[PDB]
Amino acid sequence: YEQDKTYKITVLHTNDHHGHFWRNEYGEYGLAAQKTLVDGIRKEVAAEGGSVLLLSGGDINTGVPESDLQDAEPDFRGMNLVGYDAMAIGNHEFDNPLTVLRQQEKWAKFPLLSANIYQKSTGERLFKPWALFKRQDLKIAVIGLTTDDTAKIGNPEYFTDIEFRKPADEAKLVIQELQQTEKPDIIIAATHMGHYDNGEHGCNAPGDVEMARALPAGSLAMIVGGHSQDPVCMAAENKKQVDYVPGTPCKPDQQNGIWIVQAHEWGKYVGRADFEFRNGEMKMVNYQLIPVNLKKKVSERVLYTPEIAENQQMISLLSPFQNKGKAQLEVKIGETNGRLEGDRDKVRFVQTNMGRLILAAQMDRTGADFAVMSGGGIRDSIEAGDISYKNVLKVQPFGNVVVYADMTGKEVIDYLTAVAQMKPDSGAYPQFANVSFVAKDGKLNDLKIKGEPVDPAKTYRMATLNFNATGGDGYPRLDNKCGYVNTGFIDAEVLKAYIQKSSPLDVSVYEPKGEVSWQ
Ligand code: NI
Repeated sequence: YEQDKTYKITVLHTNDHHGHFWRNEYGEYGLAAQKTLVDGIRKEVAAEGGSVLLLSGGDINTGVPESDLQDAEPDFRGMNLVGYDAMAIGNHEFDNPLTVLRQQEKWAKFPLLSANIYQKSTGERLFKPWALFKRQDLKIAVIGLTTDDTAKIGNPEYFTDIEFRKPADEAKLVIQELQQTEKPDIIIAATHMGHYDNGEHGCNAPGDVEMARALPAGSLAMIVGGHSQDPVCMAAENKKQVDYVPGTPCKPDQQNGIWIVQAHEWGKYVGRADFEFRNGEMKMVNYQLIPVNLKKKVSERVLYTPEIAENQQMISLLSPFQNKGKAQLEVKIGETNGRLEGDRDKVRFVQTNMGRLILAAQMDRTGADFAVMSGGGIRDSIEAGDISYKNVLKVQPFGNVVVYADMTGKEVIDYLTAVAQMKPDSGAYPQFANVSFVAKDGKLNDLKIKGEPVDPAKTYRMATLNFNATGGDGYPRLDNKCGYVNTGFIDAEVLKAYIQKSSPLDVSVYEPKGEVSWQ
């Protein structure tokens, strides 16, 4: 690269887009606003003779019905118009068969990268490990890495002849081969692994911090991350800000001479790392997270930072997808031969069939042995007859995320005991599935899971919602348990997909028969 010259690289990034091609109902984010933002940063940087690179940390799939229903086609096409250069493959890129992921690679005009995803039968990579970019006469390599938790999480589906090797180990190999064969001026890793304070990954697969620490110092300029779904803005050494506020300064993490960034989720921000490159080394000049029309409830909603207009061309591209998405919510996904009871004065007093249907859906998605939610979370009934996604969204309107915890029998006893204290005639009244007992005097008698007494030596998987897992309605906190996993699947999508594949539903199968009682 021509010697003793300082060059200017700006790296933009997003991650964990999760189907948010369209603005939300308050005019926040969406790719049309993202397009305007990125186009302006491009024009600015090009007027200063610098270079731009736009990377995604992945998880483009899964999270919004109008996207999910169309296999994220709008999202990938919109990304083409924004002009992404590359993305790392996320675990949610495996929510669909490989057919669909291969199809997303066709739609995408940028490479979907992952070095550590291998075909079992051949020992060969399924995807490109990296991509090379020429910015001016700089040679820049972007490697992709995917969390090796991908196939371990929930009830895994589409991993036929595939495996996920340790990304940290793959990174070593891949960096070494690149330096040897290409001598990139800059290597960046787009990853889908997660940021954990001080590398405290708990029972999750090690993520970016740990990888950064294990690599030779400064051997990557930066890691552009995702999966954990945080704004990586450090309040203190090895401690991210809690409740990071849009439009305030964001200090990215630096670990063993490698900058680690993450732009939260859903296109909420476009992150901007301005670097200067001289003599093979990279210096970070500035870092920020630019909100994409984020708003705070103050009752109305107000911008944090200047309004970014929606690119007209992105609106014309995406609208037909939006509109086709909405229409498809009206279509029959299934049928039931009986009324599923979701009325407030039932679901907050007794176990109902809708409770069991939802919880069945959540167990099925997670591989759980049992499940709980609060009655205040079932928000409508579905009448006998045909069922649409629009019906499911009335029943599950708050967009809670399905999660699970692996717990000892003893932790099961204590959790259920505590939950059993919640009283009828409140939203905190619990719906259970695969649980039986008679509560007497704050104590559970004959406690069983799936017909069997709870063995404190065994591990049980429980499904519920993030809302309850984080202490909603005074439920015991699970989000700090080693073994807690937020799956990222939305309650309503999980209920709809279960209804669709299970239909026609025979509701009798969801009828409680006195498994739980209080005296
Ligand atoms: Ni992920």
